[PDB]
Amino acid sequence: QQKIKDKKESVYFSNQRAPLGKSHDQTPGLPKGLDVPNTTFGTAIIREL
Amino acid sequence: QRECISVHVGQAGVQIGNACWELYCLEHGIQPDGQMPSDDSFNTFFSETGAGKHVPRAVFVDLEPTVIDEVRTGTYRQLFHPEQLITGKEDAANNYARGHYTIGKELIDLVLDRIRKLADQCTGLQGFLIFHSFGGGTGSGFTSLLMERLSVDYGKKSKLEFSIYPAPQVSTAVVEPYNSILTTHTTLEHSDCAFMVDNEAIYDICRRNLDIERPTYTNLNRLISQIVSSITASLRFDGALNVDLTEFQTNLVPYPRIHFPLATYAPVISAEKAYHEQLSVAEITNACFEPANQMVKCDPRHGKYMACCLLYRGDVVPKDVNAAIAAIKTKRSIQFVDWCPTGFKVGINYQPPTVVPGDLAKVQRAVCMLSNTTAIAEAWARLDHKFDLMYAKRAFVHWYVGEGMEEGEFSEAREDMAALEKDYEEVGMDSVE
Amino acid sequence: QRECISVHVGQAGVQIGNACWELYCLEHGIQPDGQMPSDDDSFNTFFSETGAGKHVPRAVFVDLEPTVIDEVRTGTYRQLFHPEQLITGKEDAANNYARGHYTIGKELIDLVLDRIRKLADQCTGLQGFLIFHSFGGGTGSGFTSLLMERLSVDYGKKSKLEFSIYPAPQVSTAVVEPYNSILTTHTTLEHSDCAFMVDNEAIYDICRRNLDIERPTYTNLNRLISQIVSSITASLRFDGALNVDLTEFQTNLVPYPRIHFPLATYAPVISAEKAYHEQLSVAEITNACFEPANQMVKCDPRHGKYMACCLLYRGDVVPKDVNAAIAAIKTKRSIQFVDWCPTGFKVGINYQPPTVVPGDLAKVQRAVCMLSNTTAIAEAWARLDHKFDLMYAKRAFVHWYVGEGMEEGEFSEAREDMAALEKDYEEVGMDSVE
Amino acid sequence: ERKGSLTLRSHHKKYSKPVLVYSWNHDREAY
Amino acid sequence: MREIVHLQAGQCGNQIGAKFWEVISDEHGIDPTGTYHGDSDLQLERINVYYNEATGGKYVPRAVLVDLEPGTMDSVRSGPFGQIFRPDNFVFGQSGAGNNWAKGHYTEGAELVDSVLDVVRKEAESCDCLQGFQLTHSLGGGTGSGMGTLLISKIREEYPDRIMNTFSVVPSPKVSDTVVEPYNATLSVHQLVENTDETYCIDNEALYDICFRTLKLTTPTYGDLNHLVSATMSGVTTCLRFPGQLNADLRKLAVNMVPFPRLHFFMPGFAPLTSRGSQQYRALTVPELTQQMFDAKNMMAACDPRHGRYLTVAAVFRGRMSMKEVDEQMLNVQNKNSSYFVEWIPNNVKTAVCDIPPRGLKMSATFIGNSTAIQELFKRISEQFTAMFRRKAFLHWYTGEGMDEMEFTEAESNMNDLGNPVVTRGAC
Ligand SMILES: Nc1nc2c(ncn2[C@@H]2O[C@H](COP(=O)(O)OP(=O)(O)OP(=O)(O)O)[C@@H](O)[C@H]2O)c(=O)[nH]1
Ligand SMILES: Nc1nc2c(ncn2[C@@H]2O[C@H](COP(=O)(O)OP(=O)(O)OP(=O)(O)O)[C@@H](O)[C@H]2O)c(=O)[nH]1
Ligand SMILES: Nc1nc2c(ncn2[C@@H]2O[C@H](COP(=O)(O)OP(=O)(O)O)[C@@H](O)[C@H]2O)c(=O)[nH]1
Repeated sequence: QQKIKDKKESVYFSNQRAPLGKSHDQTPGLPKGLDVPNTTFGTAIIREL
Repeated sequence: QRECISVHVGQAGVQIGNACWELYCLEHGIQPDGQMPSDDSFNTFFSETGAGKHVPRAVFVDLEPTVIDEVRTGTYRQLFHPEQLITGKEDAANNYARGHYTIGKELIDLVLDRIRKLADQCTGLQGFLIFHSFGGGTGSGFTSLLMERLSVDYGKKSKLEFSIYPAPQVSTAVVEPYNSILTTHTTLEHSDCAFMVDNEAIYDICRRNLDIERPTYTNLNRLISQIVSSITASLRFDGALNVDLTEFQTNLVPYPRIHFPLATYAPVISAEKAYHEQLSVAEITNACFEPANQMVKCDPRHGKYMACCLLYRGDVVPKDVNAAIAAIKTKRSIQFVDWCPTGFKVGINYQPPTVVPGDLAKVQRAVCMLSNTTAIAEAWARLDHKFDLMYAKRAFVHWYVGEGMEEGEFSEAREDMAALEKDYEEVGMDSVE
Repeated sequence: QRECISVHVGQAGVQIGNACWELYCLEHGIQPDGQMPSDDDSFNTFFSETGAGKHVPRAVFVDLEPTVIDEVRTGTYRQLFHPEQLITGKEDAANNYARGHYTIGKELIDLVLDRIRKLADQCTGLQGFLIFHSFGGGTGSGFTSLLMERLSVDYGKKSKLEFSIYPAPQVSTAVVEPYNSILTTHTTLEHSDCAFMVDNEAIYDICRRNLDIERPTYTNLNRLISQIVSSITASLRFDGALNVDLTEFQTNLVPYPRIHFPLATYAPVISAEKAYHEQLSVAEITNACFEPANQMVKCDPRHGKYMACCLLYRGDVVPKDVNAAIAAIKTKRSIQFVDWCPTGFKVGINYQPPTVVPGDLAKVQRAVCMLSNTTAIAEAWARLDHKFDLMYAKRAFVHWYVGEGMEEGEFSEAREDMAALEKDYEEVGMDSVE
Repeated sequence: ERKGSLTLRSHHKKYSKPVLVYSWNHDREAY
Repeated sequence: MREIVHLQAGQCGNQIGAKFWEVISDEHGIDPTGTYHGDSDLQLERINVYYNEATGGKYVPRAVLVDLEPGTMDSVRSGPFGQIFRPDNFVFGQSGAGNNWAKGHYTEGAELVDSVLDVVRKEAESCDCLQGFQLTHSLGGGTGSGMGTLLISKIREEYPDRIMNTFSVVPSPKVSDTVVEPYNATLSVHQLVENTDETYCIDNEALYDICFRTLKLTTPTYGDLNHLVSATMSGVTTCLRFPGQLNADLRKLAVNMVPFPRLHFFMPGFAPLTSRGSQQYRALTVPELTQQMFDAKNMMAACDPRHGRYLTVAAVFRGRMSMKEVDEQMLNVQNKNSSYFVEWIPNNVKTAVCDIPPRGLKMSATFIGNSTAIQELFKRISEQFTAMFRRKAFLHWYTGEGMDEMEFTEAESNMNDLGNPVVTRGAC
């Protein structure tokens, strides 16, 4: 817990834009409820007829 | 039926295999234990025994412990057959002499016996994918010995290499020019196709396109694992242009010696960078030929592409690729050699790329671009210069010559690479006759 | 089909485009987020169709300094712009044209052109480029010139218009506007096919004497500029009786290959509790265009001859009260023309009424932005010329440029090209006697 | 290396009733 | 009756033939289960041209499916009309062709060709009056190019009096789907030119020009492309399959479109082709059928008819139709663009009318052209071969499988000995 509170006090820094094994704590740059593991990306193919 | 055998040598080879197999289990549906939670797509890389407990076709051999012990102690302990995991008791210690001559013989019979045993339950064998670097002593000398003995025993089979190219600016060792020069001199006559992968370029693409300022080798190996799964996708699922390893061999290399392609991957894009793109086939084709998604740090416009093999994976219409290659072949930044009017080998698979819990994104499309080009000549020549300056006054030669290697192997390797540079220049020169 | 790419450079260009894209997102049905709320093709010009309808724009926002684009990426419209169409620098151009063209800037021009390449690749018919620069700083002058050069080299023959903020006749903000403006005009006079100007003090006056606000600020100015830009590009977006295109502007407004400098004049600038009392008919709003106080540049047009005007009516404008009003303006003897150009007043009419941002402008059913090429702007060019002469009489502020790496002699050909522009303006202003 | 049905052969095919064979006249005679 | 033995070589040939046994199966009313569920009694009268029968009314195709890799085979079995073929006829082999004509013709291709000939001997001895063999294959790549031309050689050697039809796809100028397509196409055509009687060169770029310009589609798939192939590849054998006035079998198609034995390369074309956006505005009649035939957009070979003179035109029409229209319209064509038809062959245009249109249409037609325009394709492939053969490139696997230097030069000389007669006809 001393390490958990240490990193909670330390998440005010450049640590949030350079996480040790992550990217950005990506969530504020997506829609609110989105389910990032789901929702395949890009434009799908419509395939009319 | 259409299977391939994976070999993993060295620290790099073992952790690349770790990433590749944790990708393959998620790709198929196999849990880390081995039981699939519940039809024939598995058969290429995963063998099947009683009580449905699917096992990889991989030989993990490394001459020093604790790295295989991570594998056989961690979560994927119950997936691998422990007699595949081959451990020595002495680290090769960045010496090709210790990789090829002294501690290669106590373990080469065991690893070849296991390779033969996996060849036994293989009806039509397509070939080998051997995973290493050009760095440490294990992944240099032991893979040189493996390519020699495998060319001896399975000479008609296709043998392909996944080699971590030594980083041209940082390095992780000071004898990397020696080790790389020796392993490529002794695998040039036996390797059929050697996919180069760098570390500098994967750091750069992880900072630019993956948006991680703090990446580790887990992320690095996950990107390389996506490359391996992308080229070995037609052997696994069905597709439009079902491509083969022998077809890779006949397309990616014109001459008997010019067999060092470069691998690139498109959608390397990282969640809050792809909701704003259509991810259409044209722009994901352009991303391969842009000079920043190259995964080997050599500049393409200072050279000419010999042959490009494009591997489209997922929902790809078979003819936006036609429009994209048509758009590419009119441009001037991408230059082809004059003796190769044809330039492309297109393969299309209908399986979308899976996402590992981690860095990359759930994209409906992907493409792996394997290019044989002349631009790798500068990459070879700079380490040839590095060899010449380090060898001009006999640095680090005493370990190599005193462990059992003769002196003349260094000179033979240097002359072989002078010949290789001369070949690159002769091929890159245009026609006047 | 009918799309064009917007490049927004400098702090002025970035803020102008902030209020701009603020206007266009409410022009169409696009949220601050980007999806259309709840449940035809007008979005295509300025927005794309990335899957499940996210609608990312076609802007490539550049700044050689931080914090200005960082407010955009951490405020309101932070979800709508792509993170890599907003490129930032780690230093400042610092009012130094040499530090917009050389030193800082050449490390970033590669990434800027690469993003421009990607957006151009995802376009079928790329109608043109729209550069929003400022003529006053370093970021909007030197990087603008470098951009103009490389854009002209790689994407040739395509229309490329600048919507710039011309330096004030007396007011200004900085001290090196003469140097910066003359230098970038010299560099970008032979590549930019056309360039409209607006002036800060003129917007101040038009917002103090029509908008009834006695204390406007940059947001208040930028909303009117956004309305001008939207009236220019609304015909490329919606349907009307006489559709006008970017290439059609590029041919109609510019007589000579060097004289490519029109001035904007937006009309109905009425102020909410003044708008219910006029008829707001077509004749009087045309009179408001050609009246020399609604001009968006502080340059008196009575000191000169009009060369070509493009009127862009939007709203429920009947096609031929335009005819009556243009004939009425033609008959007046103080709005004078060059004798060699009888056809002067160009009609574009759009069935799109103006859309009001919460702010100063009112609900108007008719609006125009009159675009005047005239030889009156030779006086403003001459006063900036005289400022440069007083500047360079004793080599003030030259040490920064020279110690950067700009050659000492470049001021001389900048001065010579400005003298050439003065001579071309005075030669095209004269009456034909042969 | 023969595989089942490729050892067994014939020199004449048998056809169903609504098939125009050579002996269409010959069997349609005797129907 | 006259049976037509069908042969599939290569992945391209297998998928094209799979769409063939889609299209003619639901033309002839054969369901996926193998029974007969039709509507008319006329559609079983010539069922003994593509389907052998088994016990209980199981109509099995007389198609021998050949591939060097057993994955396209499993794809065909898992396809819609997969459980229709003979299970013994799925002649596979656990090996790798690897897009090498040497590895398809002088190697395990020549090891599997014996079993392939055994099952073709099966299907040709169980007959009475055999007319021809059709092979679907790809000139580029292997398997279809490798064992395909080998199959042509052995089949024509051991039955020398039957028609050979080769529905072959050719490389396009815009792209290439394999970097050894020039080599494979040269070695394939060198064996095709003193063997076969009718070839059909079908180009993918021409297919996309058809699909994008005329059909107005945005996402054409391989089912789309091979269905366009299968339309003509069904339409050519329709006077032999269904009654009509001026019935013309494949053999007199051969004698009418072959003036000289080398010049037998054809450009196909199917032309009741309507976009869905213009189907309701279409006015389907024989004059517009010919006007959509002869424009330079609907031939499936990517080579331009405006750059040469036609030697022979053939039109197999399907549908109940008045042929005073047909006669006057083809005469209006022959006297309209007269310089694009050869003067030394008066009435170089053939007409064959079947009463029964394909299902879903009233009015259809397939167009077969023997013209000078194949010269452009031949010279392009010859230029690619000279460019990549001058510096010995992509060639050591060709040598290492048991080849010689002289075979490539003989193939190139045979390409030029094809180019010479097709340019002598351009200047008479
Ligand atoms: N993907 C991946 N690559 C690695 C990893 N570790 C090392 N490498 C690469 O391998 C090079 C040096 O390690 P190796 O060549 O694999 O060393 P080795 O083959 O195990 O031989 P020894 O050093 O004697 O143990 C480095 O330059 C890296 O580029 C890893 O953990 N993951
Ligand atoms: N309309 C509008 N004009 C502005 C704005 N900011 C600056 N300007 C004009 O631009 C001139 C100088 O600003 P810029 O040219 O944008 O300065 P810069 O691009 O930040 O360049 P540096 O100062 O070197 O960083 C001023 O005289 C203003 O007239 C703005 O936010 N809106
Ligand atoms: N029309 C059509 N052409 C195809 C299809 N599949 C592949 N092709 C063509 O076949 C060529 C490559 O096939 P190939 O390498 O010869 O397959 P292989 O014979 O098994 O080696 C490509 O150029 C494709 O254009 C298909 O389903 N339909």
